[PDB]
Amino acid sequence: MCGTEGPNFYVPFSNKTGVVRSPFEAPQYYLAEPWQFSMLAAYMFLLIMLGFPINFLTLYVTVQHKKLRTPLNYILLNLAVADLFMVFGGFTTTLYTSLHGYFVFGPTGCNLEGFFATLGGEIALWSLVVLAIERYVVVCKPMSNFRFGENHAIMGVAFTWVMALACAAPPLVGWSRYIPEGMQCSCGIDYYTPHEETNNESFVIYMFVVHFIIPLIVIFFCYGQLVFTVKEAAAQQQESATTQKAEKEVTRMVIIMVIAFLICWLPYAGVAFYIFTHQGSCFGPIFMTIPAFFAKTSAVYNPVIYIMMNKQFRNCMVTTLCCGKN
Ligand SMILES: *[C@@H]1O[C@H](CO)[C@@H](O[C@@H]2O[C@H](CO)[C@@H](O[C@@H]3O[C@H](CO[C@H]4O[C@H](CO)[C@@H](O)[C@H](O)[C@@H]4O)[C@@H](O)[C@H](O[C@H]4O[C@H](CO)[C@@H](O)[C@H](O)[C@@H]4O)[C@@H]3O)[C@H](O)[C@H]2NC(C)=O)[C@H](O)[C@H]1NC(C)=O
Ligand SMILES: CC(C)[C@H](C(=O)N1CCC2(CC1)Oc1ccccc1O2)c1ccc(Cl)cc1
Ligand SMILES: CCCCCCCCO[C@@H]1O[C@H](CO)[C@@H](O)[C@H](O)[C@H]1O
Ligand SMILES: CCCCCCCCO[C@@H]1O[C@H](CO)[C@@H](O)[C@H](O)[C@H]1O
Ligand SMILES: CCCCCCCCO[C@@H]1O[C@H](CO)[C@@H](O)[C@H](O)[C@H]1O
Ligand SMILES: CCCCCCCCO[C@@H]1O[C@H](CO)[C@@H](O)[C@H](O)[C@H]1O
Ligand SMILES: *C(=O)CCCCCCCCCCCCCCC
Repeated sequence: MCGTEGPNFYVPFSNKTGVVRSPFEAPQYYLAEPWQFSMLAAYMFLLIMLGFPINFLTLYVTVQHKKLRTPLNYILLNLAVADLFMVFGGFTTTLYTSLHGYFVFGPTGCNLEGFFATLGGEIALWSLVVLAIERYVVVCKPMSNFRFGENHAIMGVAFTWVMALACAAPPLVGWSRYIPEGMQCSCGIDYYTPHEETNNESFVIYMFVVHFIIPLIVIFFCYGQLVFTVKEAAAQQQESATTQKAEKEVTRMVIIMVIAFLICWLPYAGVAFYIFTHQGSCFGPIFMTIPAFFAKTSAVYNPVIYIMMNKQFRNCMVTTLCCGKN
């Protein structure tokens, strides 16, 4: 008797006192004090105020600078759009619901907010996977007669949308489901109940294998091989101080990107490990949503790492912000 069940929700709070209410109807101030809902709102406001400008500016400077519109940069624009889906499908709705203390848009809005927020995060995840694959192909040259062009980059972008849809769409039609989660102000995949009517168990396995294990392996393999190839070529040209300088910065950047990916990935692994190692206590709204809570900031630091640290985008952003000068 850990929470309270109802049609389309699971409030992680016991109803022996009789105070639990539908998260679609009344504020959940027994899960958390009102000031903590306000802090959830303040957190959403921070993500909005940092997330929108950085990601919109990425799309904007690409319009003004011809040299950014190269096929290898298409996946980065896809990343920027995905973060905007998270900013407007998730953060802004959650800022609005948190100030009410519950999900005021009903079960239909729960599927909408759940779908688009899950879609945004999925497109971003697979954009990082596709970018790793593309860089591996260009550098390690595993295909002998291959040249990466416009059609290939479009293929990679469409691939992320397909992978994002095959995660975000099944809960709309009977495999798992979308319900309020955590403090019940935002909606997502039901990892919290074993709803047999929608076969939640098998969807969690499928999420774990395809959308969690595989992205980590691909990112690690591609960047591992890329670093190996680059170190290998630089070893054959140690008389070039710039070759060694480029090798050091490629390695340093791959380390930064892998560590950033692990900072978002490991919390899920730790919490899932705890849920399956102990598996004997009730998990409050906060605990099993802690990985999701901190993974939201990826809408801010991913464009910082993949775009603002790119030498091209940075100078074009400075030129755009400073009205064409400097
Ligand atoms: C967590 O647990 C709490 C406590 O159990 C639940 O809250 C209760 O929910 C029930 C509804 O399931 C509330 O029901 C009350 O009784 C009447 C319902 O209509 C009945 O009317 C008669 C009497 O039985 C019959 O025709 C028929 O059986 C109907 O089922 C209403 O009359 C009540 O309305 C209010 O006004 C009347 C006067 O009209 C007052 O006298 C009543 O006291 C009442 O306040 C009401 O609908 C019950 O009141 C709820 N209790 C509390 C404390 O809120 C939650 O549902 C549960 N949470 C979740 C998420 O499931
Ligand atoms: C993009 C999200 C839609 C998706 C996501 O939210 N989940 C999938 C992974 C998850 C938690 C739910 O599923 C799991 C199933 C079982 C065990 C652990 C699990 O972790 C995601 C989030 C962060 C990363 Cl890095 C990768 C994927
Ligand atoms: C951009 C920010 C918009 C915030 C809108 C917040 C509207 C809050 O609305 C309030 O919600 C309470 C439930 O907690 C109700 O009791 C109040 O009657 C209602 O006015
Ligand atoms: C390196 C990974 C970058 C993308 C991270 C995306 C994080 C998405 O996080 C997910 O968001 C959903 C909607 O809010 C929630 O329902 C899920 O519980 C949460 O894990
Ligand atoms: C998933 C891809 C991660 C690649 C991380 C590669 C980090 C390698 O980093 C390099 O390691 C060498 C020893 O192996 C050291 O001699 C170098 O100084 C160091 O730059
Ligand atoms: C670091 C301080 C605790 C952070 C974890 C707080 C967990 C509250 O749970 C939160 O509920 C919100 C409303 O549904 C969701 O939008 C968040 O994804 C979820 O983490
Ligand atoms: C190039 O940058 C020349 C233009 C001068 C811009 C300087 C002003 C930028 C200030 C950005 C920080 C805004 C802070 C708002 C905090 C709420």
